[PDB]
Amino acid sequence: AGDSFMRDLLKREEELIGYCREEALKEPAAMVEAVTATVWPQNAETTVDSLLSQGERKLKLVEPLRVGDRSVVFLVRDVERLEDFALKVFTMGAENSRSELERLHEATFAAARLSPEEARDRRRLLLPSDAVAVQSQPPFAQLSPGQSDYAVANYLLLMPAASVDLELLFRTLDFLYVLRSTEDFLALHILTAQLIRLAANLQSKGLVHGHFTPDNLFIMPDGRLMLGDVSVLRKVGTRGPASSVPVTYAPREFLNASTATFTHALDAWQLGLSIYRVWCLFLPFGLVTPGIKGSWKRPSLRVPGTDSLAFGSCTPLPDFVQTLIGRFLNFDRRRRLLPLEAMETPEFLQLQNEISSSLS
Amino acid sequence: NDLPSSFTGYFKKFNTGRKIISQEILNLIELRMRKGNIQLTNSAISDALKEIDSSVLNVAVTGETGSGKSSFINTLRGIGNEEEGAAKTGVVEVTMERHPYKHPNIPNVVFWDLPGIGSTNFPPNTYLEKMKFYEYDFFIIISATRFKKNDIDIAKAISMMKKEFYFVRTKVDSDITNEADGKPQTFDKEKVLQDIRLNCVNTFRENGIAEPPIFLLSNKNVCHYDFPVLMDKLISDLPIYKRHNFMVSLPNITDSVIEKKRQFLKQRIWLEGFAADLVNIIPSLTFLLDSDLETLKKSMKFYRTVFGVDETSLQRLVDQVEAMIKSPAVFKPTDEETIQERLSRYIQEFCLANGYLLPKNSFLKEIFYLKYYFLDMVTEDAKTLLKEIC
Ligand SMILES: Nc1nc2c(ncn2[C@@H]2O[C@H](COP(=O)(O)OP(=O)(O)O)[C@@H](O)[C@H]2O)c(=O)[nH]1
Ligand SMILES: Nc1ncnc2c1ncn2[C@@H]1O[C@H](COP(=O)(O)OP(=O)(O)O)[C@@H](O)[C@H]1O
Ligand SMILES: [Mg+2]
Repeated sequence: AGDSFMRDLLKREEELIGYCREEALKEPAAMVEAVTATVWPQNAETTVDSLLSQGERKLKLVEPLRVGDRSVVFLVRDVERLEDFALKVFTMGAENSRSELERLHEATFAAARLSPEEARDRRRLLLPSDAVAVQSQPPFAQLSPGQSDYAVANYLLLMPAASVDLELLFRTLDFLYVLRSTEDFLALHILTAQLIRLAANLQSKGLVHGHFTPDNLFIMPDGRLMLGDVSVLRKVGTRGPASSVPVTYAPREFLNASTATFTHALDAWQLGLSIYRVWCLFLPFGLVTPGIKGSWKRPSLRVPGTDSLAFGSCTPLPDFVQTLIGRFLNFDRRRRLLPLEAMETPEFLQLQNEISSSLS
Repeated sequence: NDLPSSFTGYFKKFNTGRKIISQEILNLIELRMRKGNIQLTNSAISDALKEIDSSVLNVAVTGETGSGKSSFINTLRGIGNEEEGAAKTGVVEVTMERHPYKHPNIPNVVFWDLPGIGSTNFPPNTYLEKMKFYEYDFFIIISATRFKKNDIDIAKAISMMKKEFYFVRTKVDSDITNEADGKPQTFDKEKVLQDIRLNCVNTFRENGIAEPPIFLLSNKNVCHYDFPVLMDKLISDLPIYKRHNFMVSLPNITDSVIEKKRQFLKQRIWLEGFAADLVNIIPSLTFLLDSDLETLKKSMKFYRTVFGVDETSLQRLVDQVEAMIKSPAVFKPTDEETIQERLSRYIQEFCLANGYLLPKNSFLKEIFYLKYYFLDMVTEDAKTLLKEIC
């Protein structure tokens, strides 16, 4: 902590974050309403059964939190447990076909082996608490009552609720840049160090993620930064579909075949992109960054464009941060700086020391 | 009560720092006057007015694409963003070349829209050289929303050269709107402005740059925030001889801008009157040659344009607008009185209120009391219309 600073900042800007959160629900209002009406058609509570060993629960809707490309995430309450959760609800594409959701379930709940309490108490990876199905309806298959244009699968994922995801934080700062005092700007230093340590955690476990993106990076109520989407975790060096990497977050070397080898350099690249966005809000290299002003429109690195790393339109940033970003964003994948090694560099040691000194 | 003393003494009635000629030139004129060679005195004055009129002002505006550079330039020229001659977004970044924009009424005042350094491949010092930093009277960094590394790299480079620049934070109206909408429970407009201003001051300090003049403003609401104080600061930094041309080019955004313009023009009339030489006859018993009458009509047209009550400005606001003010009617003929009769009436009003401005038995020529009267009339007209605008 570190974490304490970030916790206090979110509390200070709670009203603003809340405003921007609600603003982003406006465009997909139809989707949000249709999904809400499917899961809570009549009562404020829906009774659900665990697909694992957790038995039966009643989930009360508090409010919608966020919309994704294939989902809506709600804040819900298990009143009997006196516990709030994020509940992720999936729309049916096929992007979330029944088989894809069965596979997502198995990968998700296998990920701890790749111990649930321990991975939970270590607080780097955001693990789901449970997977549930609305009572008396087959799991995975479409949930009734079906609403037009928004079929919902009967498979609901229960997780700890983050305070904010980094994508929403960046969208919030792009609306009103609340960092003004010298102290305020420590937030960007802290997030830079936290992102590096998060990636280093993956490297130490010999795992690759490949979805290390702001919408999967979460500041928790205690200020801890965690990484979600645990189902994508793979052992380093394994092969898999390249399409599973978001295209704007894919290194150039990942855009050349349908199958790819998953390497630590992949996450090191994505780490560089996320640190760049901390200081810049938009992605580097002109890559399209939806929801952010100043973004250009380059669809991916295979489309010809500006390949030199430019910082001119960023918030002014320390030279040691610039250096680290530049090394994480080396186009030569074999020379690309990895995060464990990054933490030993003079640049990281300087970043750490000035944060500790500022917080002392 | 000798005439050279009366001449110099007029300028001492004006706010210090707010004169249109230096003490040096004023002392030169006071001296030639005491000599008594009227040609020599007339020349010194004519020369000073020549130096004032021929002064060119070059104003550089740099900043990120979309930061408000063209809007700023258009605002200072009193031109709409969609009107003819307006600077537009996108062009400089495309060409990566600076583009001049003359003030439509005072073509000696020139604004230069500079491409953002990010639109070029020049490092800070190379950018400043390629953009001819040393040729500008003012070098203004335009910045919207939040600091960019480019903004600071440019400023630091200027700081290193032991030179100076102005910093203008645009779009503060948008900052205030977003604070009010996003954080209504803690919203304080004054407090927001102060918070942003202090971020600007402190950001320069933290980068080892001497605190520059800093102005928070909105191109969409020119009569508010820091636009008038920016105008005051810019005039005050100029060499004395450049002040007149810039002052008269300023948009008539507040009463205070309008009134300061009047004060400057009163000093010009005083110089013009002494250059034309004083007479030994009261103006309330004189009349005007046709040459004088033409000079007067042209002086009225100039004052009207300077204060934005010329016919073209009225049309951009017609018989109903003219009817609101006095200046359009002055030269309209009537069977009721001649133009000589109307103008003598004006002298009576002026001189009854103000006196003859000189020691006994000495007078300015009638035309200069009339210029004073027209100047007062036009400035009131300017304020009257501004209130309708506002
Ligand atoms: N609300 C607000 N909008 C502004 C202000 N200044 C400029 N704009 C708008 O911001 C956009 C970019 O301004 P512009 O002058 O064209 O930027 P330039 O690229 O630096 O020339 C335009 O839509 C302007 O209308 C301001 O002070 N307040
Ligand atoms: N536990 C959680 N707490 C808060 N927000 C979450 C949580 N899980 C996901 N989100 C947010 O919900 C949105 C959708 O989640 P995501 O996993 O990206 O689904 P999709 O595959 O539909 O994009 C994202 O903005 C994400 O940050
Ligand atoms: Mg997602």
